[PDB]
Amino acid sequence: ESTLGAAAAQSGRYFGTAIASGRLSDSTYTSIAGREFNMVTAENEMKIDATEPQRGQFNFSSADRVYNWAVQNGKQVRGHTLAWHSQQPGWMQSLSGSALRQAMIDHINGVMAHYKGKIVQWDVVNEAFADGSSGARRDSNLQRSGNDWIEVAFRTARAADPSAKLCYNDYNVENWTWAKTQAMYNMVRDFKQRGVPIDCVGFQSHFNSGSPYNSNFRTTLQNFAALGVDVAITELDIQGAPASTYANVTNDCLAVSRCLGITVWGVRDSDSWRSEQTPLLFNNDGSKKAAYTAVLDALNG
Ligand SMILES: O=C1NCC[C@@H](O[C@@H]2OC[C@@H](O)[C@H](O)[C@H]2O)[C@@H]1O
Ligand SMILES: O=C1NCC[C@@H](O[C@@H]2OC[C@@H](O)[C@H](O)[C@H]2O)[C@@H]1O
Ligand code: NA
Ligand code: NA
Ligand code: NA
Ligand code: NA
Repeated sequence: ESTLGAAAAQSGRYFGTAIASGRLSDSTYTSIAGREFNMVTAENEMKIDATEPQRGQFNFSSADRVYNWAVQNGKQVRGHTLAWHSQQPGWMQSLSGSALRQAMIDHINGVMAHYKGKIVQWDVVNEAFADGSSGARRDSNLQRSGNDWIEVAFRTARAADPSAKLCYNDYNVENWTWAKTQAMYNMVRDFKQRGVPIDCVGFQSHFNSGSPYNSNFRTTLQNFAALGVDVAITELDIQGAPASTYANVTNDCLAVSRCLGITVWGVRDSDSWRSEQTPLLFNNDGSKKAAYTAVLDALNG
């Protein structure tokens, strides 16, 4: 096939991107994204601040612009993200303890009701582990509400939309030897043992010199899959966009039956949150980079 999404689809997978609503008037952006991807994540518009800017007052305007663009252009949508320490609205940042717990639950219920049956995967919880050697949970208001915050978020989500695949998403969790990876593995294993609903694990895959790709990503994906979850590459970008690494990541997904697909975290390098690292598949002018060809070729076998 001649496009990433179509090539991925031949093996039953998707190839997705992050979409920014403010760029949907950019003809280069929309045409390349429309052509190349069959899955969309809202880059920012489905986060907690954007969707619930004041407590109890939902605003789906920008989120729905992304969702509607996706469906109009033949893409599925991954929902990102329901419970996260980052990009909380101020009113949520000020909450703690049981009041925060209630607000977390309320937020999940309200957002998922709006999208019930329409979103294939939700990143229910994002970025709960700390970086480094400890494997500890990240310090946040959510974590300070209790270790059970994650499980409660998942149970809430399962009740709100039984059709959605419920994903835990994180970064620095791709290298099988890292403590953070093992902390996430232990948690998912615990959840499955105890019957906490979790259907999928998302590997953000922000690869760079400090957090480099390792061939053992395949091992990580296999080992999580063996716990009885699907796996997905959710926010892929690679410092310098080397073709070799991009092919390696693609082939790791293709080698794992429960790897649903790959999303890259933007379209052109200039669209990236980390543009200075030129980490995506298209040039600033929309042309294909060497890494594009490497990914397409890998998807095509
Ligand atoms: O052990 C580590 N040493 C250096 C890199 C660091 O990972 C970084 O964590 C912050 C993220 O924003 C970066 O993308 C990531 O590389 C890692 O924990
Ligand atoms: O899950 C995530 N982790 C890191 C990238 C983040 O997306 C970025 O969030 C900050 C915004 O300023 C950027 O536009 C966005 O790319 C993602 O949600
Ligand atoms: Na094709
Ligand atoms: Na086409
Ligand atoms: Na190619
Ligand atoms: Na080939």
